[PDB]
Amino acid sequence: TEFLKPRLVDIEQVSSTHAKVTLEPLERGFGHTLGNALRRILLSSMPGCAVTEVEIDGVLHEYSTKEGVQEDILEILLNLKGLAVRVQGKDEVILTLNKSGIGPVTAADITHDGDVEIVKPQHVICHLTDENASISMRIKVQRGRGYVPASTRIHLVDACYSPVERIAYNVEAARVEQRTDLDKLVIEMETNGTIDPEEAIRRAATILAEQLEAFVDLEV
Amino acid sequence: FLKPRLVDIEQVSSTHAKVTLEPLERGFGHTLGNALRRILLSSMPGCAVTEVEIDGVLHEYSTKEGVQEDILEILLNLKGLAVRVQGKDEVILTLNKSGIGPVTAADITHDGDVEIVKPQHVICHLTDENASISMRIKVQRGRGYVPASTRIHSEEDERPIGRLLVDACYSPVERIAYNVEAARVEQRTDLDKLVIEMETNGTIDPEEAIRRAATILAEQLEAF
Amino acid sequence: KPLVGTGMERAVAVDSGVTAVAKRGGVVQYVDASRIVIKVNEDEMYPGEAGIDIYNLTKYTRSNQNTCINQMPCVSLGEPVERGDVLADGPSTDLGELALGQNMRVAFMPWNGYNFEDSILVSERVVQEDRFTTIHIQELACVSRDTKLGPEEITADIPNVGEAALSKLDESGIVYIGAEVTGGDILVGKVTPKGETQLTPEEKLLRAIFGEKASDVKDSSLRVPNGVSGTVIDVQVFTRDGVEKDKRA
Amino acid sequence: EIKELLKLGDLPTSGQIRLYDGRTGEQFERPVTVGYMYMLKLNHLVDDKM
Amino acid sequence: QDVVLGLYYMTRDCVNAKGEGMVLTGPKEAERLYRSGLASLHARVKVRIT
Amino acid sequence: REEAVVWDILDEVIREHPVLLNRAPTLHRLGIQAFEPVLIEGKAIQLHPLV
Repeated sequence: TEFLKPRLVDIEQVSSTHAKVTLEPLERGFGHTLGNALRRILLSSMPGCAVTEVEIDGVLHEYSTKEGVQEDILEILLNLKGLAVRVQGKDEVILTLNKSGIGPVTAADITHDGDVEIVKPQHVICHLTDENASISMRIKVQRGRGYVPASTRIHLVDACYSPVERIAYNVEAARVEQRTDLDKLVIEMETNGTIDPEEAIRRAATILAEQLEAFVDLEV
Repeated sequence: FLKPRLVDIEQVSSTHAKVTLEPLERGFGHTLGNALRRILLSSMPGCAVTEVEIDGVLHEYSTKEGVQEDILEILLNLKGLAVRVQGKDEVILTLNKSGIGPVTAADITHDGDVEIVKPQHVICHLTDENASISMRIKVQRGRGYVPASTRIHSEEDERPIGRLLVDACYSPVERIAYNVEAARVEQRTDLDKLVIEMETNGTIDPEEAIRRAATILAEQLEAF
Repeated sequence: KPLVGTGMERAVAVDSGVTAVAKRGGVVQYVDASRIVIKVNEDEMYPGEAGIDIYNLTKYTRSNQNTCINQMPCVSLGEPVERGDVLADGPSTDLGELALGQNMRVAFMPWNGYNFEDSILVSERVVQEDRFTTIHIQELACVSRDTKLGPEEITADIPNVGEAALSKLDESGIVYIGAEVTGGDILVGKVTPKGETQLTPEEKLLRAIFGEKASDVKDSSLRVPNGVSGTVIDVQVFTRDGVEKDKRA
Repeated sequence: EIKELLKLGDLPTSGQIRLYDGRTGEQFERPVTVGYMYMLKLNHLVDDKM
Repeated sequence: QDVVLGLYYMTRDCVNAKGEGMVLTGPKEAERLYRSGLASLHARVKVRIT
Repeated sequence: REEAVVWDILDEVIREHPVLLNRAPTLHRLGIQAFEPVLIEGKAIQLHPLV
C-alpha cells in the first residue's frame, strides 16, 4: 500500500515579506489537514521577539499627552508593536529612542545595539511636532513561543511574537494522469520581515514533526 | 516545548476503543486530534473482499436454487465480511457448506494468515437438505474505496465469467471522534488531554492505527 | 422503509400487485429466493385436491421504465403466515410497507456554496454504502431482415474485428448470459449483404499493395449503446415459423 | 409530542445540535438542525440527460 | 443568497461578545484575533485602517 | 480508444477557446453567455453562482 508524497513545485513569492507557495500533488483529504494544521501552528505558536513594554519618558502612564507629539501614548505603543525585532543570543535586549527635532522619529532613529537588528529603517514610531520637543525613551523586548496579549502579563504592551501577519490556505483539485481527483494545497503567508516566509513554513511544521516524534517508525 | 505521547489505550469492545494522549500544550489537542481524525478516516490498511467465484453462477443477477438469498445480496454480505491477514497481500479462501441452515463466516477453510473476527457473520442461509454452495472468495488488501467499476481498465482476460468482482471496502475505521479535556498532569500550568474514541470492525488494533496515522501525517512533512 | 410515515404506505404496497400476498394462511414448507411453498391450514382449505399454495416469485426482469423489478422473500423457513399477509416484497417495498427511497442523516446549514440553490451536498459514506444505487434493465433487439441483395446473417463471423471482439460472442454470434458489457461491445453479431463496393483509385492501389479481400458483407451487428455499461441477464431468439433455427437458438 | 419523544431520546428539544467542521475541526457557531429526512432519488439520472 | 447571508453575518454587530472595545493595528490582526477564537466575529471595536 | 495521450491535447484545444452556455427560456441577451471551459470529471456542467 504505497503512498503519495508531493514536494513543492512552485514558490510564487511577492516582494520579500510576502509569499505564496504551492504544494502538489496531494492525496484526497490531505490538502485540508496539512493546510489547517500548518495554519494553526503557523499562527499561534511561532518563536519571535517584539515589544512587551516601554517606559514613558514623558509621564508614568499609557494615558497622557507628550509635548511635541500628537499621537496618544497607546497609539505609539501600537507603532512599537509593529516594529520588527530579531534578537541574537542576548535573551532580552533594550534600546533607546534618542533623537529630537522638527520631524518624525523612525526606526532608524533608535540607538544601535550589539545583538539587535531592525529590518525596517523606514518604520514610523511617532511624529515630531515643532521645535525641540522632549522625546527619548527606552524599549525592552521580550520572547515568546506563541502570542501573548497585553492583559496577560499579570504580574502594558501587547506582545507580538509570531512573525506571521497573515496565513491562508486554498485547496483546489490537482490533476495527475490516471489519478482522478487530488489535492493541490496553496499556502499564502505574510511576515513581519524577521524570518522570511519560506523558512517560516519550515520551522512551523518542524514543530508539528517534533510533536509527532513520539509515535512512528519505518520510512524516515 | 513538551512533546506529547500516548497513555492508557482502553479497549472496550472487539469493535471499538478509547485512546488517550496526555502531554498536550495550548490548543494543540485540536491541531493534533482533528488532523489525526482525517488521516484515520481516510488512509489506513484494509483487507476487503474483492473477487468471488460462486458455484453454478455466471452473474450476480440470478438465483441459486436452494438459497433464499439472491446472488447479488450474497455478494453484498461478503463485502461486509471482516478478515485480517499477516504475510499475504492476497489470499483466496474456499467456502463450502450444505444442508438446511444458516451459512456463517466460520464455514470457510482456515488458512495460515486467515483470522475471522466475526464467525457469526451471515453470508447466506440454506433452505433445502441437499443444496450445496462452493465459492472461491478472493480477498485482497489495500487502502481507501475501490469500487467494482474502476477495477476494469487493466482488464486482461478476466474471462472466467463465474468470477464476480465486488466493490472494495478497505478501511478498518468506521467512526473516529476526538475530545480534548483539560488534563491536569500533577505539575504544569495548563495542559490538555486527547481522548480519541475510535470505531473499528476489529480487524485493526488501536495502537496499530493511531501509530500509522501520525506516521503518514509526519510522512507528508518530508517537504523539508 | 420510511422512518417517518403516515400509515398509508402499507395499503399502497399491498394493494399494488408488486408484493406477494398469501392466498391462504399456513406454515411455509419451503422458502427460496426463486419460489415460496406454503402449507394451507385445514379450516381455510377445501376438502378435495388437498394441500398447499405455491407462489412463484418474479425475478430480475425488465420494467416499463427500464428499471428493475425483483421480488424477495420476506418470510422464513417454517414460519406461521396469516391469510392476506405479505409473503414477499416487490422492488421498493419493505416488509409490507412502501419504501420509495431512503431516509438519511441530514444537516441544515450552508456549506461553502456547494449547496447554492437547492443543490444537494452528499457525503461519500452514501455512495460507498451503495444505498442509493439503482439497477436498470434495458431491452435491446437485433433484427435480421431480408434485402433484395440477400438475407442477413446473425453469424459470429464479422468482417473487421479482432479476437477480443469475437470472444464475447458464442460460435453463433450471440453474447453469453452473465457477461458484463460496456459501450461498443458486440451483443449480437449481424452481417448484411452489400456486394461490389465500387472502390476508386488510390484505394484500389492500396488494396493492391496490402492484398485485402474487402468483403461483400457490411457489419450491421447490434452493439451496446455508447456509455451504458451493464451485465447481460437474459437472451431471447424469435424465429420465423419455418426458417431453420441457428445453433445458439 | 415530538419534543416528548425527543425527551425519550436523550436528544435536545430544539432538534438542533452543535456541529464541527470536518476540515478545521473547529465548532460551528450556533446549533444546526440535524435529523433524518426520507429522501427519494427521482430518475432524472445524469447519464440519461447528458 | 448564501453569500449575502455570509457577508451579512460577517458584518453585523451584537451588543457584547469576546473582544469588545479593544484596539488593533489593522484588519490583519483583526482576522488573526478572530480565527484563534479570542475575539468574536462581531464585536464593537476601534481599529486603525488605511 | 480514448488513449491516455489525447487528454493532454484536449487540454490544449480547450485553453483559450471559449464555449457558449444557454438556458431554455432565453429572454434577454444575457440568456446566452460565453465562458472558458474547465475540464471536469462527471457528466454535469458547472455554472458560476454569480451568473
